[PDB]
Amino acid sequence: PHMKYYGNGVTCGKHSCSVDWGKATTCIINNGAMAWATGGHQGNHKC
Amino acid sequence: PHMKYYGNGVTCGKHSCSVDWGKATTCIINNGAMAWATGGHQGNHKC
Amino acid sequence: PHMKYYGNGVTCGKHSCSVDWGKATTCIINNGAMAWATGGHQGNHKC
Amino acid sequence: MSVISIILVVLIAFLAGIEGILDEFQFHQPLIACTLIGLVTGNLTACIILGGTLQMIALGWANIGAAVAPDAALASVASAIILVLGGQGVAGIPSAIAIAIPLAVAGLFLTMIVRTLAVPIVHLMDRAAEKGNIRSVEWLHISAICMQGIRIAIPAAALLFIPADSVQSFLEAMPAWLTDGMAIGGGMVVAVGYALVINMMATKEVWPFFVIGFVVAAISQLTLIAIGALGVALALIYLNLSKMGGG
Amino acid sequence: MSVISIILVVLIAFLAGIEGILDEFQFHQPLIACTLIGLVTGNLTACIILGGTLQMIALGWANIGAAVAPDAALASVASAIILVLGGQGVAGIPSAIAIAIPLAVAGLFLTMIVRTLAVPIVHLMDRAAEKGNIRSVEWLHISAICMQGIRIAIPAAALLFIPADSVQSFLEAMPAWLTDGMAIGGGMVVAVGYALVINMMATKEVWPFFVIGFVVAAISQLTLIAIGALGVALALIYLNLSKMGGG
Amino acid sequence: MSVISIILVVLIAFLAGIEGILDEFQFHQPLIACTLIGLVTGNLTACIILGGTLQMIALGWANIGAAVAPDAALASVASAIILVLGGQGVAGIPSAIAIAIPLAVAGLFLTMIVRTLAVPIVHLMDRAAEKGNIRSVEWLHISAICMQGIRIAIPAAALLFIPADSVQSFLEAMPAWLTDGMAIGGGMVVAVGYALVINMMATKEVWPFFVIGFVVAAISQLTLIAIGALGVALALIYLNLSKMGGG
Amino acid sequence: LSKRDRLRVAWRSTFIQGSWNYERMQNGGWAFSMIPAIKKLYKTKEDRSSALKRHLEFFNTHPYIASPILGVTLALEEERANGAEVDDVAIQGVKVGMMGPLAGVGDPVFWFTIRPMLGALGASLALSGNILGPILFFVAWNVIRWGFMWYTQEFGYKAGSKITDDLSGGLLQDITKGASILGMFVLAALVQRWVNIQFAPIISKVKLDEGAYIDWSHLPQGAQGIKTALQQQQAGLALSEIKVTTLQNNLDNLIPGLAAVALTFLCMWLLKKKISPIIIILGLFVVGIVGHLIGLL
Amino acid sequence: LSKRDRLRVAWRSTFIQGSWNYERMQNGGWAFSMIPAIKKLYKTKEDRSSALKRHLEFFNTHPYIASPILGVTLALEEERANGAEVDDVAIQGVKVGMMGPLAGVGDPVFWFTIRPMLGALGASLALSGNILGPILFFVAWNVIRWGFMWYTQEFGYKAGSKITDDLSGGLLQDITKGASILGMFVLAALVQRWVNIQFAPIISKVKLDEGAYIDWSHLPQGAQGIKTALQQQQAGLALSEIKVTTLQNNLDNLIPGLAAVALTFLCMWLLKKKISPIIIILGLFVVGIVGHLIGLL
Amino acid sequence: LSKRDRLRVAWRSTFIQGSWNYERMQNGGWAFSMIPAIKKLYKTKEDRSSALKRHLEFFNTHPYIASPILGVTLALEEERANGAEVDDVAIQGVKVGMMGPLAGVGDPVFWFTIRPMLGALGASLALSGNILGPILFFVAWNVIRWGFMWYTQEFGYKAGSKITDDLSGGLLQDITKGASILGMFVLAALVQRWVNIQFAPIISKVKLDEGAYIDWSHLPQGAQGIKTALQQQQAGLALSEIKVTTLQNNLDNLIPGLAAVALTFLCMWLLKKKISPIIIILGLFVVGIVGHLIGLL
Ligand SMILES: OC[C@H]1O[C@H](O)[C@@H](O)[C@@H](O)[C@@H]1O
Ligand SMILES: OC[C@H]1O[C@H](O)[C@@H](O)[C@@H](O)[C@@H]1O
Ligand SMILES: OC[C@H]1O[C@H](O)[C@@H](O)[C@@H](O)[C@@H]1O
Repeated sequence: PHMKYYGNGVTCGKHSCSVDWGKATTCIINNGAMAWATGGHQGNHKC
Repeated sequence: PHMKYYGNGVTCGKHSCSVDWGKATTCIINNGAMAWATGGHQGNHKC
Repeated sequence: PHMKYYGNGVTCGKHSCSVDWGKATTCIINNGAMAWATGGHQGNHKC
Repeated sequence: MSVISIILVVLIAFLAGIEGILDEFQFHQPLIACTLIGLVTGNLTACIILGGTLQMIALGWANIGAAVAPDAALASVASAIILVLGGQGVAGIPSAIAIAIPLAVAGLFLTMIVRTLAVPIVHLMDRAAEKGNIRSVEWLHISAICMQGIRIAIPAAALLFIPADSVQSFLEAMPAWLTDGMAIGGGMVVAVGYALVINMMATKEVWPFFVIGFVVAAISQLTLIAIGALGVALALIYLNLSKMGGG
Repeated sequence: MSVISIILVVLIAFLAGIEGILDEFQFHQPLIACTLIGLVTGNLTACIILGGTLQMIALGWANIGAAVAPDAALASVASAIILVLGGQGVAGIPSAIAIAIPLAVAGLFLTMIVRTLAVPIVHLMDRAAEKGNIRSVEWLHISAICMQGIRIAIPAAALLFIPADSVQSFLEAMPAWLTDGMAIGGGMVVAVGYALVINMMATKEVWPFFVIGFVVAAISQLTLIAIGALGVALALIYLNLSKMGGG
Repeated sequence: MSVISIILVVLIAFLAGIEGILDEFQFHQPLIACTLIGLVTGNLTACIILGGTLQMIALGWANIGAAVAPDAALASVASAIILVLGGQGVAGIPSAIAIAIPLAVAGLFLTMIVRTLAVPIVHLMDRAAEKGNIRSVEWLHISAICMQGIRIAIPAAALLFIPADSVQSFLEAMPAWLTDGMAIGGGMVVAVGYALVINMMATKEVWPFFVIGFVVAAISQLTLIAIGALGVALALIYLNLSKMGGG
Repeated sequence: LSKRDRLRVAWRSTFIQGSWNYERMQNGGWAFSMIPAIKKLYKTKEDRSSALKRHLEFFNTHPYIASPILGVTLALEEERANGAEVDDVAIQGVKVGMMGPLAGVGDPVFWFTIRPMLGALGASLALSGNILGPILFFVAWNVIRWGFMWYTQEFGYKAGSKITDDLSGGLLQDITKGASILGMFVLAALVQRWVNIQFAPIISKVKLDEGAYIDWSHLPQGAQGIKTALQQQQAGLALSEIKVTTLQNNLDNLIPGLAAVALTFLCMWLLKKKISPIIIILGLFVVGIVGHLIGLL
Repeated sequence: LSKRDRLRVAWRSTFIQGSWNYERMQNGGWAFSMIPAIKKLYKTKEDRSSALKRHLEFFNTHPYIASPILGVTLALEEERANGAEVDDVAIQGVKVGMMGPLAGVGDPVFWFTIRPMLGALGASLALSGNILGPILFFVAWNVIRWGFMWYTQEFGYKAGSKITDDLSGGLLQDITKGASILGMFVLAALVQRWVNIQFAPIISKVKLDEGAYIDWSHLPQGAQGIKTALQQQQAGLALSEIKVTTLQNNLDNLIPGLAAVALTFLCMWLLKKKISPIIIILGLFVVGIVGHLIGLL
Repeated sequence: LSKRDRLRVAWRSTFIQGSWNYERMQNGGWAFSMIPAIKKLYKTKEDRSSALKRHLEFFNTHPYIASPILGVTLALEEERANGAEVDDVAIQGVKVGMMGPLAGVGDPVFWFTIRPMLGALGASLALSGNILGPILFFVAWNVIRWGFMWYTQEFGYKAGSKITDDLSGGLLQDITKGASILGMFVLAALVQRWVNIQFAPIISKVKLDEGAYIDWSHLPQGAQGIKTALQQQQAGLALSEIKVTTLQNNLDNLIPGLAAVALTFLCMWLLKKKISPIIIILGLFVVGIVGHLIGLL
């Protein structure tokens, strides 16, 4: 195993780190929606 | 491709047209239920 | 076919009968919940 | 088998028949009936195993209103009797378990017939009440109890003078279409048990909750406990909202 | 084909055009239009089969407010005419059915154009009403009826003096990207039909029900009838709770 | 590495420690801390890439009430320092990213320890307030700020005089059962963060909504945004129905 | 009446299900259990007859939870012997006001909460051949049952007046309303899920076009055919070239469980037509047999 | 007016959709249907013009369900000729208060309940070449249509006053409110399920690690490879070694049907901007064509 | 106090989280930020001490949204120096009345709305080595934060009286109630979905009958075995001949997420027992380690 995942669409492979922006935007939007629905109490979750 | 579908259970193959009445009755009942629930505003949908 | 099922986690194979207690406990809990929700009117169901 | 053993098993069958309708001391439960039948015959431990297995099977057989239970009493007596007078103490248990289930349905039919027959008994009780006779009502009640006792005392004694592989042979020499029809009809019977409840409590205020429950039940990812919890929450919200404008 | 047959088919096309808007006698329905066009031409049974098939297809094409229907009239007239003047009485039906669907969209476009053009007609009717002329309003209304009759009378007569494989040839000699764009755009048109309804009835107190319906629709195990039943139950509960504190 | 570079990296670590609690100028964010560390050492662009990557990872690390965030400050400082004093400017970034995550948990533990230690500080502040000394309260507040600054100033200076592959070596020379236990326990920690909220807002009239949400969450086809929209719609309906009978 | 008469009534109340006719279910047992009280209060020739008519009316509840009601009936009736002007007013009121809600809680408690756990505990020991299983079950059930009956009958007799009028209260009606809503919901779910009606007539067998089935005659051979077949199945293509649609599929296209709810409503109508449940059950068995004979089911 | 005038009005009302302009849909047909009534009541030079303006205002409902309204409009107008002080007060109110709710029940009844079944029945015979199909459909539709129009027009005329004031009642309000709630719910479901907007741009093509795909190059050979592939698919392993994520996948990750509801809201805004629906439909066709041209759709 | 004193208070309010003890979270920073106001108003020996005790009580909110409250605390306190008879009446009331609702909106606004977007925008440029990313993030966050603090503090101070009494209003309670309902719903969903507790003990391993598994030893060979295996899997047959049931399967048979909600309730009980969250978190880590050691988790 050499392709890890760190959340928010960050891979950081064995040689370089790349960000897929679709997954990052989805994570940002979902986290913001949960924060607005719970008053910012949704906690830290690896999306 | 030679077996088209035209909705309401109509096939109209390359040589003849056949109607499967179970699918036609299901389409009729579903369209009627949607019309009664929306006041006849469900629109035209290929069922 | 020689491994029948009689409900509540009872097998009663061709030579012996054995009870798996996880399924029996699940059946008991589900039946009790249904009886409490329906006033004991859930009927006889092979769980 | 000794004649005294026959007398004791007939008495135990009569007691199980009585407690099938009384349903208080639970002499009709397999856990008690099987060990009672095996104790008076010498097949103690084997009948204990059979009773434990059948009780594990018959954990939810309860009479609720007019929806009679599968009548675990007849199964408990008859399967134990057939196990006793067939040899194969411990290894014969899966055959008794297999033959118990249809005999439970047979006992259900018999007890339904007797509960139907009990109506003229209470009619005569009313007629005697109009005459001011306080003891004949008791006599008729005891006669009704004895009728349900006999309902099981008779088949258990009939089984004693026939070969062991008679119920099993009759069940195996049965047409397949009959077995499949019985199996199909057994899955629709519980609906009747539901209908009686719906007739009891059904108002124009609670029918929408029935509709919501019926719609929600189609979602396979929701368990029965989840559906019950949803119903409890909906009822609580409805009660909270009902008494916010009324008062 | 005889000239009298031409006169009769043009008359039936005019009647179908009139009944496309009138929508009372249903001369524009395939079940009537196809058999009428085939009776005056000798192709009775073939046109009856085609009309039955098209009516089976066009069971839900109804005009609702400003959401115009696919206009089954033009398809019913033109596909049947092409079937008549192309030989292949019974075996040519699948070609008429295949060419009917795009021609229904063409008729929808034509009837939308004429409905848009009808606005100055009622403007002239108003200007005549302010002058007190009661007969010119009738004349303008009849002229509007005749315009929509002509809307279908013209294409049916144009198809008469051209080869049968002209509509099919034009449809087949069409770029694939255009056909795919039309197919994609046809799945989004119904949304407009929804919008007109939402603009009609939308208050701040029914929007939450819209949100719940939109969320619930994502559950594929719930059918459309189940969703309708859930909506009915929710509306009934809401109505019951509304008048418990008000009164 | 020059001694002046050591002085500046220690100063940046102290500033990051201060802003770990202050959380206003965001000197503790990777996007600023990494470039500040790399600017005073010559590894500008590599530290900018590392800071961007870590900030992309640490987009949702926020302290909410007593639920402390993974403390991106220590990770940002230490990963950047280890990248600087290990060569491999751009290619060493995936190692710094890999070692940052457990060090974030270590910094979280350290900051909770210091927050617990801060209680006697405010106790002394109260005891000084009862004496009427206005400056000693300020001095205690500044001492509390400096303690949290030192909380990160110390590990960053300790890392400077040890070999680069010391944190990574310690992490790799760790038993597998310990790593798996920490991973398992990390998925249950957020529940505590939920409990604090539930203890804050929980009444007998909102518990049914909790039950409905818990039941609904089992439907995998419903997204989190869909669940939020359903909750908003339910709250709106409840609010509308509450004041329909009250007024 | 003294404590001796109350204990006699309690002991005689264990046969309250002795007759169990289908028309008035526990009227016979209820009248039987009240015989010593009637003999103690009314003695001449006629008040006993009126009491017999009073206690021979329709009665049905959980047999063990019938002891508190009896106590109330013991408390209210004793006044009539002395004289309290409450005759046929509440004696028919408390029974019908208690037989429903008390059965709705005693059925889940004894039949589905205590008995299943006690039976499982006894069977645990019984499956190893230990006699302690049945003995434990018997003793634990009977001691609890008798104690509950006696304690609740004594409580009902002592608090006879404090509880007959408290029935008309907000708590009881709120419990009844919530129980009705929950029961309607859960019984609808149970009608949908536990009533098994599966039709097996084949309605249509239209074949699929040659772009929709996997076509297992021109597929890769060896370690690639499996992968491409799985990918085709993921794309939604069908395994067989012919599509079979059954009556059950068309019924499920409208809504799942339509046959179950229709049968339930038909059973409700038949019961409302004063048809005994035994006839309906015996007719459902025959209907299943016939439907299997003609291929419908 | 006599019964002959009412019959003439009813016969003339079958052309109520003759003009159908987009701004005032059935104003022309409604004004046409009232011409003989206006000529019968107002006769000099001016009240006819005022009646024309009254009946040339916006009107739209189901064409067959417009007959009772006409009857009411026949009853209310006839008083004005005699004199009742009700001028432009209620003659305008009943039309608006009836055109909506009556269309909401006549559209499902005639367009989607009677017509589909009649057409299916006719087509059943027509598919065998029987002329009886179309004839039956025509006669059954036309007799019912004319009878409905005449009967409802007569009922509306005779009950002119009894129904104009009963409109302001609790039953109509409750029906309207429940219909609004049900329509909002079902239309939201229909927007989600029937408005098809599928995007086909590929966003990311990140390859999977060598622990997540089935790796169809080192698999068992013969009757075991299939089993292990199915077990790995059940374990959640992917068929292909590269994971392709599209724009549609990212949109569905937020909520399914977001594009459909966004397009519906945009159409609502455009309609509120007083833009005709024909322009919006033609713009959506062009938008679909362009999106297919640029690969977006 | 002039604008200069308010500016010093605002500048000193940026260290409001300097202590952040677990017992009274932001009491120290709140007391620190009010030092110049206390020195300006109270001066002799004792009113300063009383003010310190007042401002050393429990306080916790979003650090940036604490500026308006300070302004209100600035406005109300200044009267006490002059004299307004409002002492210890509302100074404690506004703090607790605003610390909750204002935190509930400031946390999503700054921590989860502005900061994530600003960080993503900065990282976009930073991943290419551009220094403009971090600089843009720092400047955009700093200017917005300071402007918000100053503007809201000035608004709260100038509107000192207009907002302390408007807190008791229908809008605030309606917002609080709706937020409570939405939060309960969404937090229940998050407890079910994000609290990961997976058990791995195997409970039962009962083998399946020879009519329910695919039996990959008598299957077609070549292009037909795959098809028949897929058809059997569609029929519901099992891949393996032995059925393995885990404790997680039995727990999910009751309801999914039961362990998560039970752990959440236990955490609520422990917090109600006045146990610090640090101890609970450190005990959950140890519980996970132990459960992995004993195979439970
Ligand atoms: O609740 C109903 C109650 O009365 C019925 O007649 C009997 O079947 C009891 O076993 C049951 O508990
Ligand atoms: O309900 C609206 C009603 O009026 C519209 O103008 C026409 O499309 C009718 O066909 C429709 O039934
Ligand atoms: O809303 C709570 C609020 O106060 C807490 O003490 C800190 O963690 C802040 O970061 C947080 O925003």
